[PDB]
Amino acid sequence: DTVNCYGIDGETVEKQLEMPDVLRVPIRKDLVEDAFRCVRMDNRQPYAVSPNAGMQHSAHSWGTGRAMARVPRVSGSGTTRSGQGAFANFCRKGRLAHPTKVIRRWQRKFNLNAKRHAEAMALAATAIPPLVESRGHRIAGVKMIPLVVSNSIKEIKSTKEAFEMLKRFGLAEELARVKESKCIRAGKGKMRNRRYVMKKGLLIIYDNQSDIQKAFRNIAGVDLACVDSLSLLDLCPGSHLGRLVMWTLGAFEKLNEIYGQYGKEAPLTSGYFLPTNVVSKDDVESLFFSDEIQAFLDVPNLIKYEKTSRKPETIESLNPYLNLM
Amino acid sequence: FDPCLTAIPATFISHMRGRRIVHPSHSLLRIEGVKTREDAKFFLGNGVVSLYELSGKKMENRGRIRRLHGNSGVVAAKFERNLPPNKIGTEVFVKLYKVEDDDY
Amino acid sequence: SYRRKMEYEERMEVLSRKMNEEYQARREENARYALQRTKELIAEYKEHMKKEEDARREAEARGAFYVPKEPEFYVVVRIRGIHKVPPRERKILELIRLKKPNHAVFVRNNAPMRAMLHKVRAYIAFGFADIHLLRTLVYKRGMAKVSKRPLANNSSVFKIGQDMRLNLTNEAIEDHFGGRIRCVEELIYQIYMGTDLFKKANNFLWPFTLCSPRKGFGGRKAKDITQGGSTGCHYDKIGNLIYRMIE
Amino acid sequence: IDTSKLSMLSRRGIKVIPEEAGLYPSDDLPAYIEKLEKRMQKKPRVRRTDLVKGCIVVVLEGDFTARRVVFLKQVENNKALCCGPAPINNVPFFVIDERYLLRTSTVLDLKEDVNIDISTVFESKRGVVADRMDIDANSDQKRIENAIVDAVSSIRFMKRYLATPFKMPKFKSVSSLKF
Amino acid sequence: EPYLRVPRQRKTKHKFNRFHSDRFKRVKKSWRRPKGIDNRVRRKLSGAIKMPNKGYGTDKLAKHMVHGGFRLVQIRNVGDLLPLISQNRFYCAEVAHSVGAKKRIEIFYKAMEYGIHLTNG
RNA sequence: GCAGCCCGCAGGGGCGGCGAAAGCGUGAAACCACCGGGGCGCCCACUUGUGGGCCCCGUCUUGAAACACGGACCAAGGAGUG
RNA sequence: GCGCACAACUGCGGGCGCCUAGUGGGCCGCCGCUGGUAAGCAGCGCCGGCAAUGAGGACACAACCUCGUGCGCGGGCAAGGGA
RNA sequence: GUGGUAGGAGGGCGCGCCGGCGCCGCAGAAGCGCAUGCGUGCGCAUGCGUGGAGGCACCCGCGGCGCAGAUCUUGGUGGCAG
Ligand SMILES: [Mg+2]
Ligand SMILES: [Mg+2]
Ligand SMILES: [Mg+2]
Ligand SMILES: [Mg+2]
Ligand SMILES: [Mg+2]
Ligand SMILES: [Mg+2]
Ligand SMILES: [Mg+2]
Ligand SMILES: [Mg+2]
Ligand SMILES: [Mg+2]
Ligand SMILES: [Mg+2]
Ligand SMILES: [Mg+2]
Ligand SMILES: [Mg+2]
Ligand SMILES: [Mg+2]
Ligand SMILES: [Mg+2]
Ligand SMILES: [Mg+2]
Ligand SMILES: [Mg+2]
Ligand SMILES: [Mg+2]
Ligand SMILES: [Mg+2]
Ligand SMILES: [Mg+2]
Ligand SMILES: [Mg+2]
Ligand SMILES: [Mg+2]
Ligand SMILES: [Mg+2]
Repeated sequence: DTVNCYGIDGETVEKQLEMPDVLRVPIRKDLVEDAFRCVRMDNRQPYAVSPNAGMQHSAHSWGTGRAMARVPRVSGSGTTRSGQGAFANFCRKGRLAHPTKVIRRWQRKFNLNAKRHAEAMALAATAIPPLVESRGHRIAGVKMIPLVVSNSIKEIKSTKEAFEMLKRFGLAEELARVKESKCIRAGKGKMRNRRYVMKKGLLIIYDNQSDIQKAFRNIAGVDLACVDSLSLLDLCPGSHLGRLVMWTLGAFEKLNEIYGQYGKEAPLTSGYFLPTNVVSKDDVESLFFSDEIQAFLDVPNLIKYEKTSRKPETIESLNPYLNLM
Repeated sequence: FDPCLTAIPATFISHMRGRRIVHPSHSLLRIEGVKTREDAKFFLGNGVVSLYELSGKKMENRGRIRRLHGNSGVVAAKFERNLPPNKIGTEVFVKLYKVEDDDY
Repeated sequence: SYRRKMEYEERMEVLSRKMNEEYQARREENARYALQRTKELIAEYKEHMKKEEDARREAEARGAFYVPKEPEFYVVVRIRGIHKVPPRERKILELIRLKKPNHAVFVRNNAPMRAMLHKVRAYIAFGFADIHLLRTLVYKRGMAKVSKRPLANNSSVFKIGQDMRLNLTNEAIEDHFGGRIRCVEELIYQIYMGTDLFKKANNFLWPFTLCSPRKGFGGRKAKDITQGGSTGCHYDKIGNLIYRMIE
Repeated sequence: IDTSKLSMLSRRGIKVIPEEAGLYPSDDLPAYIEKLEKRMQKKPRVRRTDLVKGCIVVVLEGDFTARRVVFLKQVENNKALCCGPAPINNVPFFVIDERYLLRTSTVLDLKEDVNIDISTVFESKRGVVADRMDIDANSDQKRIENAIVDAVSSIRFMKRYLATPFKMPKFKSVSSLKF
Repeated sequence: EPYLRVPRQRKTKHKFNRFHSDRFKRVKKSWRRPKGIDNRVRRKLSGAIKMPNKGYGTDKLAKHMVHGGFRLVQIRNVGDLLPLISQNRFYCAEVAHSVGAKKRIEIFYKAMEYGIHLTNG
């Protein structure tokens, strides 16, 4: 397992890198989902009703004896609001019972080491071409997955040349799928400054020595993320593993520094070790057919019996010896 | 073809029932001239037809005399479609051939 | 990889076909043996009954009175339903395996079992079956209480709490009694002559889920038969209920 | 690496309209239907041993349905060859179901072989009174008709018997229904 | 026309309307299990309507079958016809309601090419 | 997006007029007019009008059809949350 | 430590831990009672029930009798009956 | 093996919005009305009519998430009653 590093020509193999040990991590899909749930509510902004809402009356219960329910009635006279019910959640213009507060816990804590494992497993999902095409990316034209582009990516100044560069990497069908997928959102979210939805396309991971922010950010279907700070919102957007990721050579060679190699600490991340699985081999249910296990087994009972009957004519017919006396 | 040429008329007297609960899949018939239980054994398994008209169009609801009922020659019959309680008191015609419980 | 899965599945395919042909040839050889062993034991039933009649008529040839040894088992039918049963009587009907009415069992003719039958005698009809009632009850409504054995070569590992009610085949009998009994008549013989294998033979029989009797119980079935009911010691006339209950 | 546990649920294949329903029971439905249709497979019907060749019988449910005829031969699929002789009662050769023949006690003395070319004989079903085409070439049917016209001539009133349509006996008891 | 003829076999022609949905128009006919203390349907008294049970469930293999043996398939475009090409006899295809008449024309023509039975047309 | 013609003191009506249509979006239910069809309130059975089975729900209660209380109807709202 | 050894009958898997609800107005029958002239009264014991148990039979009828209860079909019955 | 109040548990149906992912819509979306079908059931899908611009499915995530009752709240409407 060695990956090619392509020029902006898109066909010439410049280097042949080994796969970083992050991209060989066996993926715990539950752990990446558990971390994505808490990471998604990091920018969760508070909402609440007004603390006065519904409570701005001098309302009192009229008591019993007036052939009316005991709910607080709006005081005064001469208006249509007068005498109407107030203060209750069942009342019109009443305070909602259990009003929403801003002291709600909007953010969720997740252990930093467990979040780092899920970032590692979401990174390994991008290195699996069955996963990347399973989440909707059109990766037929793409050379490798992981597609690594050289650090001469920073010499692209205009986004016309950047769109042409992604075109000769076989991402033309991928970008066109995202650009045409732009449609208006289907709910009341279109009122709340979330009018347009489009699909998630290519993610480009770069480092500070290959900064391609200006020339690439405007292409529809291209997200850019620095390698020093990978969120799960980019790596598995929508809790669905296998984001199509194009690497620069600077970001790809830093993966063995951010997460380290197997059995070793990470150099750039203090006190991080890549996760250890509970199994060694892949597809451990296939170990059942190994001859080490297969010799160990007792012989199972494969006798297929006839279905029993309870009716007295059939079970006399099974042992037809009643009439012999 | 008259039904009374070859078939013995029997009056649909009741469904098979308790004092209150009625099981309408089995219809009780009183065959004419049959007055005892052993006399009605001659008609066990015999086919029976109930002839009626729907919008002036003649229909035959066919059945089988399934079991005896009582000591007085009343027999229980099961038909293709259950007899309506409107037809209680009307006649159904008991055939002189045996039919089977599967094949009416 | 994918090879070792497929070479496993055709290895179990051969092993399934091989041991199923072996199981069928076991069934045919057992049924061929069973047809012999019924005729041998029925002759032993006739010889045992003829010896008692010859013992009885020789005693009345002299002045004497001969009653034989009373049978090694009772046949017990649950008459009353499961409602309104006090906790002692409800427990005894559980240990007799009589959990519904119109259920029938064999219990041993013991002194402890006779005291158990006496305490629930307002709920049961019990008596003495002869060999014809014994054989009719087992051949017409006889099922086996069989524990599942998941391994073919190891009959020692099995499941405790789950017992299947299956047909009383020869192979079910041959598996329970480890080759000692292998036919239905040979199971009757342990019931009839009360051998050491009685407790194993009787418990191997599932309780006889009989029908309610033809022509009814003929009255008020809950009271004793000494008062006109159907509930108590039907000393040797217990076949007058049970033969009507089988079909 | 098996991606099938790792991947998102792929809905591109087949969208069955109740999504609780599966794709299609391609495996289990043949075993279920073959068990089901054998369950409503009606029982094999007993061929009755009551009818003898040349026994006079009255058809109960057919095209003719009150006609004294004579019984010739039991045919396959539960049918029976009968001919109340067409000179006498204007009834052609036919096959009906075996059960619709009410058996009467009197038998004719017919010695001829009844293994006829049954392939084209008009079969009378139960309820339909469908107007069949008239009489045909009758290769062996003319011979065996004349043999039972020979048989009916020996017995005195038997010609009027087969001509007269059947009337129900006046019921007094089931002993009176002996025939 | 089906590959295997599945009988209908619904265990009742009952509908299980909600209790008192005949008497009150505020009580819609969608079934709610009645939970009152004296309620005659919950108590299963004779004369009350029946409540849905596990016992009324149709057979697992006969379930959600249309036109005898077929199973319904939602179709939104001509691409949905492509997985149904091999399995014509197992599925009756149904175009979704929101599909426009322009795309219903292209579905109708490709379905008779691939031999797929459309319940809409 | 009008007032041409006929009628009316008039409001207006009718033939028209504009417009893709709506004519101050959609237009549920309660309820009402007319027309058409049919006469159990429900469940079952079938050959649809018969038979059989069904008291009023909620609730508190040892016990509710209760001569216990709440409920005219309908829509919307409406109660274990932070 | 060595040696001996599976112990009436019948049935049958069993033991233990953790967390938590509802409940803490009961009523009725049987048998046995206490107070009371008695009570569809009041208070107990044992078991069963209702409450929360439909269905059948009791003319209807929380508790009586039969008897439990998925949805059907077929049979046989129970209590109770058969002008 | 199959009753079930208080009660506990499991699996689903449904609603607003979210991150995704498959799509649909002026050649007519949602909604609505009437039908048909599916479904033990919550409910779902379609047809026709209306409508005139959005919507659906699934996976996820958040929740002010499901009503016949509260002399409920608000609005509308009956009978009473010409
Ligand atoms: Mg407010
Ligand atoms: Mg919406
Ligand atoms: Mg409007
Ligand atoms: Mg209570
Ligand atoms: Mg009170
Ligand atoms: Mg009440
Ligand atoms: Mg009162
Ligand atoms: Mg009131
Ligand atoms: Mg609401
Ligand atoms: Mg009292
Ligand atoms: Mg009870
Ligand atoms: Mg009762
Ligand atoms: Mg009653
Ligand atoms: Mg009987
Ligand atoms: Mg239950
Ligand atoms: Mg509950
Ligand atoms: Mg929606
Ligand atoms: Mg939906
Ligand atoms: Mg709320
Ligand atoms: Mg409401
Ligand atoms: Mg309520
Ligand atoms: Mg008013």
